[PDB]
Amino acid sequence: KHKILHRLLQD
Amino acid sequence: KHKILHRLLQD
Amino acid sequence: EDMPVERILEAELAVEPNDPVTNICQAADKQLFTLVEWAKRIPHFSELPLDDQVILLRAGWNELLIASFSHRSIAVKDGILLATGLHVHRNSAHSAGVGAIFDRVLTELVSKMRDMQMDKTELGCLRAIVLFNPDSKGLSNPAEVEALREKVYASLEAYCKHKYPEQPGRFAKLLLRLPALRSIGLKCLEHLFFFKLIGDTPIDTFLMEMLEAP
Amino acid sequence: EDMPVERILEAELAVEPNDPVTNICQAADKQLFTLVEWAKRIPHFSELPLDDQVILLRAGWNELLIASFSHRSIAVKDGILLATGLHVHRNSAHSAGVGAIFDRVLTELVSKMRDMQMDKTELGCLRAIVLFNPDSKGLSNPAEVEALREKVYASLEAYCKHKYPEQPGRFAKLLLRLPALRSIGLKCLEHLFFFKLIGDTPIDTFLMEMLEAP
Ligand SMILES: CC(=C/C=C/C(C)=C/C(=O)O)/C=C1\CCCc2ccc(C)cc21
Ligand SMILES: CC(=C/C=C/C(C)=C/C(=O)O)/C=C1\CCCc2ccc(C)cc21
Repeated sequence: KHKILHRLLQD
Repeated sequence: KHKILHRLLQD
Repeated sequence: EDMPVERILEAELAVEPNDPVTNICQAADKQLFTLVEWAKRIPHFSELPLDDQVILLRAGWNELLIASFSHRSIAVKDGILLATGLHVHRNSAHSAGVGAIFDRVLTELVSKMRDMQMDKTELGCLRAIVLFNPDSKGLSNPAEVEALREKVYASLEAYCKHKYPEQPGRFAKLLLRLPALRSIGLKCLEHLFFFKLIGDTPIDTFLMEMLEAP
Repeated sequence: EDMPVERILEAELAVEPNDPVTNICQAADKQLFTLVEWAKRIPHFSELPLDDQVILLRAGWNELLIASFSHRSIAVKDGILLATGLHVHRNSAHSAGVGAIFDRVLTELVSKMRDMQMDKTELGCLRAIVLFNPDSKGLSNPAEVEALREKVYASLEAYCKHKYPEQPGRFAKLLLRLPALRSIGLKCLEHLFFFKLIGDTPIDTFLMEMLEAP
């Protein structure tokens, strides 16, 4: 869930 | 239109 | 200029000393008549042209009433107190299919009002700010409505900082509940239109008129 | 505590130097990536748990983006400027079937921002207040989000009265545009869901993700 958003926040 | 509301505001 | 919070408080004190949905709608119609009398007591409101008075009340009646029963429910455990004297408990609303919106009122409005101890003067001013909504469509003179709104929150801020000098952020905290009031008001209206569409849930004459066009 | 408007301004300056609907949606997806980078630059935002960061952005992305393109359009005549460099004129929106919501943005947001000369620092703070929405469902610690919001409007008020001492009601005027932003944001989302439902109007991956459940 919310794949894109999580990845961007993590980097 | 808006019969009730007008009457109440007028009195 | 000329918008004493004393007059606003008087307006508040003057207008208020099986299916929960039906009871809520019945309480709304009832309070719509009182809302008019309340507004008339708001400084300069009756000095606006009749057409603009109608536009402002039709634009904010739902938020105005939600603010009133929410503050009235500050003492209530998990529920709200209707102007009719009845209580609608959290579980009762849920069992009626309106649990989602009901919890938003308790969490975003009731609970917050109780946590900061919002007083009647503050309630009155916030409702007066909502009433004087300069964004209401059709206004013959939005500028005048804009000026009145500014006078209210100007008198509200003065009230605060003076009554609660220890809380410098109280004034902003009060106004920052308006976005939630706006959102909850829209949702409550959506439900009403659906209830009217379905046919169930009796809707009285004044409430029905407020659902009329525009 | 520790929420200087200088950091907020930097975040703003750092992230921004035939069918208008399709162009708008394309601009939204594009700006969603920039929104994340913007938020990361907001003091203490990245210090919150990942789950709460997701909840806050998913809860306010639409209002956050509407505030940005509205302020960016202050110079535009009767229309808005998209992050893609294109302009959507009032008539073009109307001819596309979105005239009603488009005019609300011009009248309630753009026009007002221009009339009071809202600056980038003020814009930033208002967006930071929206971002730190303590009412967002699922928050692991709504209290912490609440504290951060208060720090922002506390630094915002300080900025005002100091930068614009002649305008004592500026701080309240800024916050009183949030209710309109909340209402317009909800309507814009409604349109998006309808566009997705109809099938027409291409919707990119990030924008689509924001339309996903909850
Ligand atoms: C629009 C509205 C008006 C309420 C008026 C009342 C009940 C006033 C009063 O009793 O003081 C509220 C509705 C309208 C109908 C649906 C609804 C569901 C849940 C809740 C918490 C409220 C509502
Ligand atoms: C949700 C949303 C996001 C906009 C993002 C943009 C366009 C950002 C940017 O370009 O800076 C706005 C929509 C979403 C789609 C419908 C719509 C119609 C009219 C207007 C004025 C706006 C909108």
